Amino acid sequence: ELQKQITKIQNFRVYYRDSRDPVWKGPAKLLWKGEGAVVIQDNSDIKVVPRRKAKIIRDYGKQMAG
Amino acid sequence: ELQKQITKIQNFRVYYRDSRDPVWKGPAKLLWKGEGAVVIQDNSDIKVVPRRKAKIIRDYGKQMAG
Amino acid sequence: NFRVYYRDSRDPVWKGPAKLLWKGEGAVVIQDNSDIKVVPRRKAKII
Amino acid sequence: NFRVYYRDSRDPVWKGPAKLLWKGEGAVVIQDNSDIKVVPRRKAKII
Amino acid sequence: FLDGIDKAQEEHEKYHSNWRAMASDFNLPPVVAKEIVASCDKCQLKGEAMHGQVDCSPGIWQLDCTHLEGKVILVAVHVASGYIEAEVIPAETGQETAYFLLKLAGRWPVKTVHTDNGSNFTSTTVKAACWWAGIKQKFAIPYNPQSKGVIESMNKELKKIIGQVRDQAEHLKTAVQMAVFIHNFKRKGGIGGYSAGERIVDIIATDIQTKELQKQITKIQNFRVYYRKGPAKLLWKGEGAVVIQDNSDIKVVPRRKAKII
Amino acid sequence: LDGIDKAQEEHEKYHSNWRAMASDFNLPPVVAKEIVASCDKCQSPGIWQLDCTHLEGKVILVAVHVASGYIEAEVIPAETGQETAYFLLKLAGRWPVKTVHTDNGSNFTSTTVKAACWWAGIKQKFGVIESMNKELKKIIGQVRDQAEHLKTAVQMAVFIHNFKRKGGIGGYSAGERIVDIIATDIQTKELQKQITKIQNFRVYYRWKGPAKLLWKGEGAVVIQDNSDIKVVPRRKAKIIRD
Amino acid sequence: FLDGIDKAQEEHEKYHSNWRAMASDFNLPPVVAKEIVASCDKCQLKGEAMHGQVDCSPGIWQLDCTHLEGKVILVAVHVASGYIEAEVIPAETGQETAYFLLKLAGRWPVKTVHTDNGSNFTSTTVKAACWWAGIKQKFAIPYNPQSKGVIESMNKELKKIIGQVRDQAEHLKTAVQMAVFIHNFKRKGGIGGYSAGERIVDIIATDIQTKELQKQITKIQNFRVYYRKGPAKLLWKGEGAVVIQDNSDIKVVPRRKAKII
Amino acid sequence: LDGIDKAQEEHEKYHSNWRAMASDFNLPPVVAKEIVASCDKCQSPGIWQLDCTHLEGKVILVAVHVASGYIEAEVIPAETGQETAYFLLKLAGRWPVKTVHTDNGSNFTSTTVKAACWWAGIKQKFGVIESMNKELKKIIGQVRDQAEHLKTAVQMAVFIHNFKRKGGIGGYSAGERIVDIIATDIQTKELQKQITKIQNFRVYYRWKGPAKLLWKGEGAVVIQDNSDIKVVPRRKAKIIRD
DNA sequence: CGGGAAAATCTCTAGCA
DNA sequence: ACTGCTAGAGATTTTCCCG
DNA sequence: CGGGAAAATCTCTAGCA
DNA sequence: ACTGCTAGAGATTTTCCCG
Ligand SMILES: C[C@@H]1CCO[C@H]2Cn3cc(C(=O)NCc4ccc(F)cc4F)c(=O)c(O)c3C(=O)N12
Ligand SMILES: C[C@@H]1CCO[C@H]2Cn3cc(C(=O)NCc4ccc(F)cc4F)c(=O)c(O)c3C(=O)N12
Ligand SMILES: [Mg+2]
Ligand SMILES: [Mg+2]
Ligand SMILES: [Zn+2]
Ligand SMILES: [Zn+2]
Repeated sequence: ELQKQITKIQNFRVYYRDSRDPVWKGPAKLLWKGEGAVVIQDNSDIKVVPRRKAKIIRDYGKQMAG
Repeated sequence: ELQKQITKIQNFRVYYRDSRDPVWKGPAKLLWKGEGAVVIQDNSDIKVVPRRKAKIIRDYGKQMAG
Repeated sequence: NFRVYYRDSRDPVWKGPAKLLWKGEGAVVIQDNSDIKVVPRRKAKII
Repeated sequence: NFRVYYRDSRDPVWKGPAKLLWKGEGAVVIQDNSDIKVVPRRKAKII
Repeated sequence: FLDGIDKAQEEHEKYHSNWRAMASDFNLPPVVAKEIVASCDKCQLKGEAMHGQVDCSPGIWQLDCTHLEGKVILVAVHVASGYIEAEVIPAETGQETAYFLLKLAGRWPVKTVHTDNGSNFTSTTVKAACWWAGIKQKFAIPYNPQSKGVIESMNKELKKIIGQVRDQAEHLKTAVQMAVFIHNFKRKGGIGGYSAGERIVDIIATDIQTKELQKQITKIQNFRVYYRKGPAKLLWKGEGAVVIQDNSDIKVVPRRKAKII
Repeated sequence: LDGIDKAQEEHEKYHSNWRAMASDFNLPPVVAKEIVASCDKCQSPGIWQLDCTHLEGKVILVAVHVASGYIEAEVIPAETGQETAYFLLKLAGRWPVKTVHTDNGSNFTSTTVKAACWWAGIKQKFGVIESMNKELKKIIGQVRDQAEHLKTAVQMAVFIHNFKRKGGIGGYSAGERIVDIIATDIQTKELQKQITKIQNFRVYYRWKGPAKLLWKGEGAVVIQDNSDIKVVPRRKAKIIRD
Repeated sequence: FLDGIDKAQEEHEKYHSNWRAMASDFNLPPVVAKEIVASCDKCQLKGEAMHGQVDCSPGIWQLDCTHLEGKVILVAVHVASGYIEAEVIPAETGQETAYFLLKLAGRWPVKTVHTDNGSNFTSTTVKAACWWAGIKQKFAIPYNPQSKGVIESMNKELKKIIGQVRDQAEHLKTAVQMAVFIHNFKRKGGIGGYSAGERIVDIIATDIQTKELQKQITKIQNFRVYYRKGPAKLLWKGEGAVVIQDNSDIKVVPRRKAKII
Repeated sequence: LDGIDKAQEEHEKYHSNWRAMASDFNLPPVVAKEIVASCDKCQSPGIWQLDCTHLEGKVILVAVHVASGYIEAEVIPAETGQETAYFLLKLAGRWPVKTVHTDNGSNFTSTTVKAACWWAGIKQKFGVIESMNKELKKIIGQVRDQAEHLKTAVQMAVFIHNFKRKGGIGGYSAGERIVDIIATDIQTKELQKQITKIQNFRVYYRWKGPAKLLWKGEGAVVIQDNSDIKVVPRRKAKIIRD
């Protein structure tokens, strides 16, 4: 039930930037999605990112590749 | 005699750049000066620099300041 | 308060001081002689 | 040998392939249809 | 330093010396010289050295007009994926822009457009079209192309591809559509090693899927969390940390000093 | 990994497809694909349809994605091959168009359209289109009063049909349906690419006979031998290219 | 991949796909796709991403002309220190440039000038003046201001200071000389925290002193060094390493495997 | 550090200047300066001279650095205050001009020249110049045949005098001499700045009475007490600002 | 556990006009 | 109250692959 | 040996047109 | 065979200073 859905959320990957940093950070794992913020987990570190600064995708190549 | 002169050479400081590096490296100590090359000692490391890539100065502030 | 000096619009001469109204990431809203302007933070100095 | 493609002088269109004559730090001397040109390495690709 | 400061302000009225020169020549501390400079309006001539970041939300499109071979090309880019939409139009007129934007809204979920302040983009016809389609118009700071650097860089890319394939077509409209096709489906790279078409499909499908799944999770997972406060809403828990939303302020706290009810 | 036998039993019982086993039993899509392809008893995103409709003395070129009902339509100045080719080249530049069904009209059999399809890599082939045309005409008549020119009302109708009208099983619009279908096609293409990339290897384990490779994991290697899937540690097997 | 390569070259003639797209769509290895791209002349449209470094020798000056308030300003910068020399001149004429350069040669040890290819700088009068003064002319690659970016940045600095102090003068020549003074003696920073005047005096005095001391050392210290070779000349020894000059090739070798005679 | 007594003995014997002790005994310039200033029995780069010379009906404005013989000259259109002020402002922008000696001429006492000197921070004061003018005229006559216009021959003569003619003790040209003199002045100014910066401190050592600070070294502190210089470790003394 | 090769990542530029 | 970016070319670092 | 403050260093941009 | 740079504004890291 709920655990399945949470796993499907965590299956998505987020690319994001910081306020003063112009290079896009690697594919962090999605934990929560909101109207203006997303909660991720990048290298055992949980951050809250503005929705305007994050690109959320399920990279199909990787999915199909285990 | 010779040692005095060598000490006076080593009293000068050289600013230099590398072929692919655009930031000027710190004041290395001058060891030898030639028509097209200078031999320096930057952080216990001896390099040979083209004369066109090096700025040699005796920083008077520092001299007068021990 | 703050003083803002800015380059506004295709005019190389810097203008100011102006009053800072809002400071965002990348842009500031200012007030200069009862005129409200939005300037990128590249083109502004805030004191 | 090498192939050189270059942007020469105020002309946005890239030209080549040319023969590489000399490769320095920052510039290359090339030969293109019996014409010797000196191009900055920013404006050239050497294959 | 009372004498020194006066001799430094008097010199600055003449030379506008930088802080280092007056600090050296009047024995001033760096803070005092910097204060002297900062109080001179004639020396406030440089902005701070950074750049902003454009909005990258899945619904924003950046639109612009570019010129090639004497013709006008209207170009739109979906910011989040790099997917472009271009079309040759007879003139930079609000009617042409309105028709183009109505097309784009009819083809993709366009929530917001970000353009410069050209006449065609600020026309009342375009404002009426965006209102009918429910599109929010954001206008850039005037004469700041960096505000829509995405569509500017896309203009550069489109013109390069048009130069590459101009021979294969007879008219500019055909070559523009060919370049659009090439950019959308024949050039890979970016976050997912995708083409722009693949990336836009991934982005939009992900948004739909994540919205639905999050809606279901929030409907099922309903708890209140007390930490340190009020009944904060529970967003995510696990791995020794809890993510909560208190008074529309999302914060992350460790599992300790928190209880879920 | 450990759920391969469970997946085999599930397929033998319910004939589930590889998507289901991959989502449920936590298997890589290649292994589930091989499981679903190992049983003989268990054995669209690119097709568009083009038609021309006349309304108030103007010609409207309509393209319908067959698998979803999503439409792309516009008013063209004349029923000519050049305009058809321009429309088709635009459509191929916006969507992955593989093949277009047409009605053997004059503008579709033109040499310009054939050349455009050749450049775009589209295959030309000569009931849904009629119903979609009627629906488009109904929406155009509904929203004509909101637009002075017919092309603007046509685009407004396209927008309404693609994103406002909803229907079907889950109540999604045509835009969401086409996005889902294209995403599924992209996943299918990625899986096919991975299968093609890995099918050129042969694996020797424990040495036993050559075995087809399925998944080169971080902690194990999944192989197939004698129509059976076996998991072996990486250090106990060698992989070569043939 | 024989079939795949053919289907990738045939596609590339149509779309000019980047290497990633063809590698993905034809199962090609990255090297094969990169080779396919590299053999297409239509896709060779970008130079390598670096910058050169200008000559910074103590004797080189970079000269340029700039324009302010309808007048022409001839500017020279000593590259190694940032010290400038500017003067308003009636027109960009080889006579004015020749007079200016003769002045500069008469005031400072000018060994080489590096300018762009403007008409005044390539004039026969300027070539005759440089020959009389023993100045080597280096001309930039045409239409590459980066070759003399030092004097270009100095033009920017000079114009900024002129804008700062324009009110204090009535004519542009007076304000230009005032800005020259301000830049040379009233703005500190750089390698030694110096002004440009102090830095140029330090640079030239250092060159004279180092030349004399090195001459004396080479006259006194005369030895031949054998390493690994021929009788290499001894340049510097100590700290476990020896610096030698063999066949006009300066190399550094450790004290081991070397003997001084 | 250890050579302070040696430096004191050397000064008492030979009355050497602080430059000598600093170069020889390896002492910071402040300590050697205090040593040389501690004995009562042991007790130019900015001065230019301006004159106007007439040659072939044209006026030449000549500036001579007094300490070195280095010249700056140019032909001016007229003997007016504006041209003199322009010349002086240029010279001050090229060299550290502190004071200029003049001959109470009409162009030197003008208000424009006074204003220019005020802006430039130059002091105006009203035999070397005559000899230098004669030498310049001789070189101009020598090289006149190599230049069509008199201003070009004037600049050629300036170049020859500054960098080609050599003379004196060590056989240096005027350019090398002025460079050496200005470098020595820069060293003097840096030393004066450091002395001014450090003279506002007072040091208590081992606690004894206040002592004037001389050098704040990395491993020791050099102080002066009762007209005597003593070296104390940093950890054994405290430095305060007064 | 050790080098090589391949791949991935990082650094950096022109043009957008 | 809004905001530089992109893609390609070289250089450097990680990772994989067989020992 | 420990924080704070000050200083030094590093990062980054516009204009040179 | 020749070649981006500079100086100022903010942010971050080192160093010095008294405990
Ligand atoms: C008449 C409207 C209204 C107001 O402004 C003008 C002029 N303008 C100028 C550029 C431009 O200068 N691009 C070069 C560039 C420079 C820096 C950067 F980061 C990105 C860049 F693309 C445009 O693109 C553009 O659309 C306009 C335009 O439309 N207008
Ligand atoms: C008629 C001569 C002969 C041939 O070329 C032209 C045109 N030109 C153009 C610039 C210029 O574009 N500066 C802007 C800039 C851009 C980039 C950069 F790195 C540095 C920069 F200063 C000059 O400075 C300049 O002297 C000339 C010139 O003299 N001429
Ligand atoms: Mg634009
Ligand atoms: Mg220039
Ligand atoms: Zn000022
Ligand atoms: Zn190509």
